[PDB]
Amino acid sequence: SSCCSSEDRANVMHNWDAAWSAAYSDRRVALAQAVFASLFSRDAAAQGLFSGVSADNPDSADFRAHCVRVVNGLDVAINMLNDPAVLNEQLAHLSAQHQARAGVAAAHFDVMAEAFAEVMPQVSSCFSSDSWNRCFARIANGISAGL
Amino acid sequence: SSCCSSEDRANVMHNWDAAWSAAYSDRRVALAQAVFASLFSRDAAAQGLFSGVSADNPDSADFRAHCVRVVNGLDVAINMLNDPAVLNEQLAHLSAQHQARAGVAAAHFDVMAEAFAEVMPQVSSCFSSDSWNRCFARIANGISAGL
Amino acid sequence: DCTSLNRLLVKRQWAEAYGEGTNRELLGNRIWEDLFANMPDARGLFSRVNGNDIDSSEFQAHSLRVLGGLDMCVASLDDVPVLNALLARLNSQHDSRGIPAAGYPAFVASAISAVRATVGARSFDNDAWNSCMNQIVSGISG
Amino acid sequence: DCTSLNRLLVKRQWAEAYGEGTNRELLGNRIWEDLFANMPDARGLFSRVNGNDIDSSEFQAHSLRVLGGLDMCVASLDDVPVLNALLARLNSQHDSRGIPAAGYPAFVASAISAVRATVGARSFDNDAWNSCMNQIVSGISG
Amino acid sequence: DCTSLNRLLVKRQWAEAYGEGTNRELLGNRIWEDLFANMPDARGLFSRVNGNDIDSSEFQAHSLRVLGGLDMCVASLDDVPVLNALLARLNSQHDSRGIPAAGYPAFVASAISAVRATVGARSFDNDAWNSCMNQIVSGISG
Amino acid sequence: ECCSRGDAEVVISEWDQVFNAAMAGSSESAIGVAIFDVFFTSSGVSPSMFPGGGDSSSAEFLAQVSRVISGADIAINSLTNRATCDSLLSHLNAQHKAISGVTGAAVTHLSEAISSVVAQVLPSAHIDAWGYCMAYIAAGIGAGL
Amino acid sequence: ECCSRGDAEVVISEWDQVFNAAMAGSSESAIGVAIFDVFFTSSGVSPSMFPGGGDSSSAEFLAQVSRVISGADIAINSLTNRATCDSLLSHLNAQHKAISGVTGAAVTHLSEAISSVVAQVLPSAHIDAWGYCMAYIAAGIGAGL
Amino acid sequence: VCNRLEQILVKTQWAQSYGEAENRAAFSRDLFSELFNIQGSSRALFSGVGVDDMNSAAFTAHCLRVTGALNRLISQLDQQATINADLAHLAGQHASRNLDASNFAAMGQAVMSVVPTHLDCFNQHAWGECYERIASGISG
Amino acid sequence: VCNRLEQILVKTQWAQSYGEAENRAAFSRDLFSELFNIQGSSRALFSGVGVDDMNSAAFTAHCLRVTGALNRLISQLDQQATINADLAHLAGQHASRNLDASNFAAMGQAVMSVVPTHLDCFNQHAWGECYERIASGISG
Amino acid sequence: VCNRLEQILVKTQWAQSYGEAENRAAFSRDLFSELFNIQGSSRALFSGVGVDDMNSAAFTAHCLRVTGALNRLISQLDQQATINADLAHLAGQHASRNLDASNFAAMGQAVMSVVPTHLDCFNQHAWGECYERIASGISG
Amino acid sequence: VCNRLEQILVKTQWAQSYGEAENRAAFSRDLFSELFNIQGSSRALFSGVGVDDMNSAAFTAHCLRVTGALNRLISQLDQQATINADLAHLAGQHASRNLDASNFAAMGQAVMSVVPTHLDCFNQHAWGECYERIASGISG
Ligand code: HEM
Ligand code: HEM
Ligand code: HEM
Ligand code: HEM
Ligand code: HEM
Ligand code: HEM
Ligand code: HEM
Ligand code: HEM
Ligand code: HEM
Ligand code: HEM
Ligand code: HEM
Repeated sequence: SSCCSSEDRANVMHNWDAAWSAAYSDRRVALAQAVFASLFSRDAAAQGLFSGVSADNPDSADFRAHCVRVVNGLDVAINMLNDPAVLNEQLAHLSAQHQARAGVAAAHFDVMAEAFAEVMPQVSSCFSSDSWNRCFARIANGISAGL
Repeated sequence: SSCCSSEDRANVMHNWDAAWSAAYSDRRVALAQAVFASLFSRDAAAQGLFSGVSADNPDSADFRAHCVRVVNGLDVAINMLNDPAVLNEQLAHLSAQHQARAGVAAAHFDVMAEAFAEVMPQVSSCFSSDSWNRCFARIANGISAGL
Repeated sequence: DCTSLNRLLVKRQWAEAYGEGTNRELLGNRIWEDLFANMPDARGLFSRVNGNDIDSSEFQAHSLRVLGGLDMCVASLDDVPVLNALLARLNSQHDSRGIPAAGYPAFVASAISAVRATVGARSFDNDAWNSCMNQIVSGISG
Repeated sequence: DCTSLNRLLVKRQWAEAYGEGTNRELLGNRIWEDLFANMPDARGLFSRVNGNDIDSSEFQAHSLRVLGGLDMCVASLDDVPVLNALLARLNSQHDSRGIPAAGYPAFVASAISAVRATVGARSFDNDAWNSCMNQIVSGISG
Repeated sequence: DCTSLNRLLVKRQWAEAYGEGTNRELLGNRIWEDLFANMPDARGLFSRVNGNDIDSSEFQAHSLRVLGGLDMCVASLDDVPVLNALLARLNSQHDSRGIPAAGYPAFVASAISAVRATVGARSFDNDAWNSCMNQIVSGISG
Repeated sequence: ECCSRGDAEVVISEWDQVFNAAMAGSSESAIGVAIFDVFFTSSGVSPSMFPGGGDSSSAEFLAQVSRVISGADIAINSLTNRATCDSLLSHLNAQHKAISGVTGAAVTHLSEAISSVVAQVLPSAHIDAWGYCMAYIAAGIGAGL
Repeated sequence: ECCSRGDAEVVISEWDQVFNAAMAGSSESAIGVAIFDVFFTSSGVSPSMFPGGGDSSSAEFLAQVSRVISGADIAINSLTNRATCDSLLSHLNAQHKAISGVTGAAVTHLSEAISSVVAQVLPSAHIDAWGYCMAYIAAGIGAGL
Repeated sequence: VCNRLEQILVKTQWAQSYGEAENRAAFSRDLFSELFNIQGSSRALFSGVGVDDMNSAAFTAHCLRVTGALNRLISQLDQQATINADLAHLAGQHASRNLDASNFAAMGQAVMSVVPTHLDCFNQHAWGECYERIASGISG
Repeated sequence: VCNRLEQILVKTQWAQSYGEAENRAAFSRDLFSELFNIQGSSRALFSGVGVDDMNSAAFTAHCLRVTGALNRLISQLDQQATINADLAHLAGQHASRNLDASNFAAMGQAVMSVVPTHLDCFNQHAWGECYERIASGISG
Repeated sequence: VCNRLEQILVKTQWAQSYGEAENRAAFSRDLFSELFNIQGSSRALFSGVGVDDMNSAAFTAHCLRVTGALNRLISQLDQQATINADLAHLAGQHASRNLDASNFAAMGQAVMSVVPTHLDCFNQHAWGECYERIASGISG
Repeated sequence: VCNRLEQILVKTQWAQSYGEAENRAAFSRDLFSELFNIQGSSRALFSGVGVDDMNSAAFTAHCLRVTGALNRLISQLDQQATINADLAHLAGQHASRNLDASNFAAMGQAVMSVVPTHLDCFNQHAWGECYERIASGISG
């Protein structure tokens, strides 16, 4: 596996927060919707798992909130990269939540990774793909453990 | 009399704490036992005053605790050297405790001084005898007042 | 009145107080220490996430999940349609857990107090904070 | 469980919080202010050392005698035979003084809170502190 | 005993704690937050100056009027004839307002605590502060 | 990279805060024995394999524990100079190839016991940096095992 | 040394914080009168010995108090230059040799009254430094008395 | 001369100018260096306090007693009865010295020369008034 | 030899002198540079660990194992039974090396040369005692 | 003992370590502080030169005469006949002092403790040789 | 052209590059200096706003109105209907100026030349897209 180094996480946390901060408006929905649009574009079957959130009407309040909720989940984890003991408890939590969702598979996180890898470069003024990829895997691998 | 100057006490407090700190292990007992071994070696009659602490079995938990208790008493006073108003109240306290112990005489503090003067040079990486002697007297003279 | 101007102020100050990385734990600790001090019985509500030791990794993850959800709601204060959907989902994570109604205004007071302590009391707009925080918890409780 | 590893952690953090010179008074003040705020009746127990004015030279000497004894016990946490003898002597300085049993867990909570405030709450091990502090006061009271 | 030496010490430390410009608000906030925390009912006494929001411009002006009057009295502690006249006038601004007698010793304790927090507890002379503050409020109440 | 300069720097600082010569031999043995206890439990390796048989009261076992811990100490302090660290690890590898019964899995278990006990005595430890750097050390010592 | 540079520096700073020309004459007299009250009580010296007879309402006594305090002020501010301070103390010594009734013990009592009142108005005073430096000043003023 | 407001300005500026510790000694030697530079004849008046070497302990001590006296007088400028009594005492000490008006004028000018060089703000009018108040009291 | 008090002085001074991280490597190479400078014949004994280039990874590694061993022995100076067992282990490892008294004396002098140059305080008496305690245990 | 090459190393390191001016006084007091710390009994031998206060002018003067003598001996380490005569003179001065071998050994250890703490490079072997050369000459 | 993600990148980079206060004026004069350097013929178009002295108040004011407009358009890049209306307003203002495609291309290149020199990160693709979005709206 790759390693999300001390330098990697410092870079990822800073740049991610510069885009996701609650201080700004309209950026979260645009970013999160783009991640899901990419995900569905890459894995047609993926959309099926999101029947409970009106995935077929992307601009609904319900789908937008779903996108934002999921991605803020990544925000929460990324910001725990400077306290991994806590991140480990959180990833376990996230893992149990996904294990409880019929159909969610480990391979889906790879496609989700792909989606973030496609979207981040387009919205983050300063973005480093390798640090992102390594730190995203450190997180994703903690969640997908079990599936 | 000598004077325990501002510079003297800063030096004594720093070096003393570097040896006595609660952070380390096994140093307190070794140091305190060496002080008492020196004291008894210098004043054969002195041991008699410590009948209530098993002075004849130096490695007993009881004697070791006695040595540590007495010497921590010096630690407490040395660290009050930057707040003499408090040190004066403490020395008075210590004085009344010793006045209440049959046989304890002023001359005994001189032998105790001698013991610390013999031991400190052997265990304190950086040690200044004159500063120690002057600041120890500032303290000891406050305790032995009355006897 | 959580006005359009109030919402922008709250978003700005919240982001400042919540911050990044471990600074989020500093804000969380101020909130839970205050809440548990004022409402001792509230701690028991968190027995499953080790509420008896707020410094444990388990409670800290819980704390950050809670502040993460608050962050998500605050960030969407100027996007009401989406906010209503977020609050509705949060409500499902709290209903029928026997959480005393009193726990919410208490949490609001602790969160506001913690933000104020973090960003500074001078010129702090308590009307904006209370009114916007109230709109958020009123969708979560009951 | 005050384990061998716990003891070393406590010794290290205690020395950091207690410190040298007047910094010991900073820790003492945090402890007594907290204790007296939580257990008002406790102040009267110290009438002979001017507990009504914790900033007086008289109370400060008392405060430092108390923290000096705690320091002595903490330093010996990894030397149980000697620690037991130190606790036994401390007990003789407290028995039959009419000190309410409740005063001890209160003092433990205040001491721990003060150390935590001094060294930082993040990653603070409350199990180690509570378990080791409890072993110490349990030899002093009763 | 508010002695001639005590008066000079109090004047010096008060000026240090009260300070200039917005630092006066820092001291005021410490006082009102403490007072309202200890005596919740006291807040209602200030409904006309928005006591429910101590950070509002309205309450801050009130707060600074109060500290300004305290400043004026402290500054005149070594000029008793003038001080008595100042206290007499202040009394006219408080009589028949239904202010509970308990509010004054509470305010004294909060003011002293705030000054102590500002200038440092080490060597703080509580006898001088309490005795001089008491001479001042005893002319204002009743 | 895995065990970057940044990871290495914090790991060395934390380790040296826990293990250094100014500390009491009894404290260093307590932490070393704790590491071996966690190692014996996760690895299933027999204590009889070590001199002193894993008896914490045996001066032969405590000295053996001191040697193993010292080996880790030297490797850890050399983490910011990979060429030197690789050489140290290579020497350790050869030594363990010569000891019957040492497996790569076991080496990994002991290296993780080091990380986990450090986190117990120093809860503020940078545990991901520890994992990555101890994984690097374990790979070198257990190469081919 | 007794009244080291370090002791002298803190004593001068604290003294000048209590006594300086920007302060009100009434405040300087209050502190000076307090010192004389403590002096009269510890020394048993008769107030009739001083101009104004110790009456704090007498402008002759307040001016006398101002002179004595000023003498201490000049000596204290010169503590970091011993040659100059010794000279100042010598002049004061001569002046007191010429005043009937001034004893070394009395001089010591007044010097300690200065230290004790300073500690009352400035509780954070470095009292050991004060004792040592005022002892030095007292020895010089009372030499042979 | 030297009213309640001027007293405050002078007390504040003197305290700042004069300073503390060794700065007082340098200030004081400077004052006398200027006095002698302004009025050469005044130097011999100090033959009894080691004036031949102005950096000597003896002369520095004299300078400090003088500025020390100025210091205590200015400290009491706002207490009329007290300063009047202290000025009378000093007049008594200078009575036999055979001094004249020009000596006090030269000292005044020396004060006006040194004090402001250690200040950002100096009010020479208030100082002329208050120095006169003082010199007047000592000249007798 | 090397009493309870001396052990504390030596442990403290060694920890400070030896340092951490790369400083340990520089310190260790310096120790051997001094050893070779003091006793030229000792160099060939290290032909098996790349001594021809003292900055090589191989030689630096050897130097660190040696100072690392000194480090672990000093860490246990206050645990007699433990250090005695560890010294016996080391004696066993040096037994076949054909070393002599002068080699250990030269190493002792190298230690006395390098350690104090990284300290503000050094007690050579305590160090002579404790180094002897250690060398004695290894020479057998 | 103390050959031509070692003499050069020692002369160079002593000159650098000992320094100039007041640094020599601090160095010298430190040397005696270490001597007393290493051998407590030696202190009383100096009762005649104000040893009760090691910062006194009297004791500092004694320390400087001693290190000053070490300085002049090391300056002549490379002139055998000259240093031998100077060492004989010093032996004559120490003859009645009732000193013993341990006193010179303690002084040697004090020198080995202080000198290197003021250097980046120190060769303890060369210093042991040359200190012995000197002590030997003085002990008689 | 200029999608939701690119808008965010451009808004962020413009705000950082353009700065505040007088830095905006320097940036703006630089933009026009580059415009004129890239397309010499464009200069005469500004004869009505004191272009003969580019540091004049008149010309600086013009430059600020232009970059100020770029600023307000980029501020609304994420509000399609609003920016479209504002671009139509600007097209109306430039309609009679007799400008051509090359003028807007030169301005685009001037923007691509100045903006990145005030940044650590610049995405020229996103900027080419969004500048085109803007120029397109103004050229009509
Ligand atoms: C690292 C990336 C991911 C993070 C941080 C994450 C986190 C979350 C969070 C926080 C929620 C909202 C509900 C809750 O509170 O638990 C959620 C729901 C969900 N997630 Fe994920 N997730 C990630 C990736 C994925 C992947 C790869 C899939 C599968 C394609 C997936 C499937 C789902 C589904 C099906 C739901 C439920 C939708 C609903 O609310 O009905 N997640 N996730
Ligand atoms: C400055 C040095 C000294 C300090 C700080 C000191 C302090 C103490 C302290 C803290 C204790 C423990 C009991 C308690 O809580 O009061 C104690 C007990 C005692 N001390 Fe001292 N002491 C000093 C020197 C001496 C000397 C010179 C003697 C006489 C040789 C002496 C005689 C005793 C005796 C007889 C006890 C009681 C032993 C027992 O517990 O039965 N102390 N001292
Ligand atoms: C704006 C305010 C609040 C927000 C946004 C919020 C958010 C959350 C979130 C996101 C979780 C984690 C759910 C999961 O993933 O399992 C949670 C759990 C929980 N919350 Fe809240 N919360 C708020 C206020 C409160 C209050 C005031 C109380 C009680 C007084 C409370 C009690 C709980 C409990 C009992 C849990 C479950 C702990 C567990 O996992 O066992 N919450 N909340
Ligand atoms: C680990 C905890 C504690 C330690 C180590 C400790 C230590 C001490 C020590 C060393 C003294 C000074 C005795 C002397 O020399 O005269 C003392 C006095 C005293 N302690 Fe404790 N103590 C602890 C907790 C408590 C608690 C929890 C209370 C009450 C709630 C308490 C109440 C007192 C009282 C009443 C005195 C006597 C004050 C006086 O001198 O009049 N102590 N303690
Ligand atoms: C040394 C203590 C105090 C001083 C110097 C002080 C001074 C003042 C001053 C100057 C005002 C403004 C009056 C005006 O201009 O209208 C005021 C108002 C007031 N004070 Fe006090 N005060 C003190 C303590 C207290 C306490 C202890 C309480 C109640 C617990 C209190 C209650 C009030 C109230 C009710 C008002 C009127 C607020 C309004 O304008 O409606 N004061 N005080
Ligand atoms: C982090 C991993 C490890 C490190 C740093 C390490 C290091 C060391 C060191 C430095 C020595 C002493 C060599 C000497 O005599 O000079 C040693 C000896 C030894 N090691 Fe390891 N070791 C590790 C893992 C293991 C594991 C996993 C096992 C068992 C399965 C093991 C078994 C042994 C044995 C039995 C000896 C004693 C050899 C003897 O004295 O005859 N080691 N190791
Ligand atoms: C800290 C100790 C003292 C200091 C700094 C001090 C200083 C002074 C100074 C500066 C003067 C004014 C000289 C002048 O006229 O220019 C003075 C006068 C005087 N002092 Fe002292 N003095 C001290 C102690 C004492 C003591 C202890 C006594 C009495 C027992 C005493 C008795 C007098 C008297 C009676 C005068 C008035 C002489 C006169 O005006 O005729 N002094 N002293
Ligand atoms: C106007 C401000 C002046 C003040 C406050 C002042 C103050 C003093 C004081 C305090 C002494 C020391 C008395 C003692 O302790 O023996 C003194 C001495 C003396 N003053 Fe003044 N003086 C002033 C003006 C002058 C002037 C204008 C001159 C002459 C140019 C002068 C000439 C002398 C002389 C000659 C002595 C005696 C020196 C000696 O002892 O030989 N003074 N003055
Ligand atoms: C007194 C302190 C000494 C200590 C603590 C010490 C320590 C060590 C250690 C830990 C090793 C590495 C063993 C291994 O892992 O293979 C070693 C190897 C060695 N030592 Fe020592 N040693 C000391 C003294 C000496 C002396 C005085 C000499 C000769 C001048 C010497 C010559 C050697 C040689 C030649 C090797 C083998 C190098 C090789 O592998 O080719 N040692 N020593
Ligand atoms: C090995 C280096 C030494 C040198 C170069 C040396 C040098 C000197 C010199 C130059 C003097 C001053 C002679 C005079 O002018 O009166 C002196 C005096 C003295 N030396 Fe040494 N010395 C050495 C060793 C020692 C040792 C090892 C001791 C005892 C521990 C010692 C004890 C004394 C004493 C007691 C005096 C007389 C002090 C007095 O006058 O009371 N010396 N030495
Ligand atoms: C594409 C970005 C452009 C923007 C946002 C822009 C903006 C503006 C604005 C805001 C004004 C001032 C209107 C007023 O208040 O009177 C203006 C004037 C003008 N613009 Fe543009 N412009 C752009 C492109 C261009 C280009 C490409 C040229 C020619 C090379 C040009 C030529 C002019 C001229 C000649 C004026 C009138 C100056 C005068 O008043 O004499 N503009 N423009």
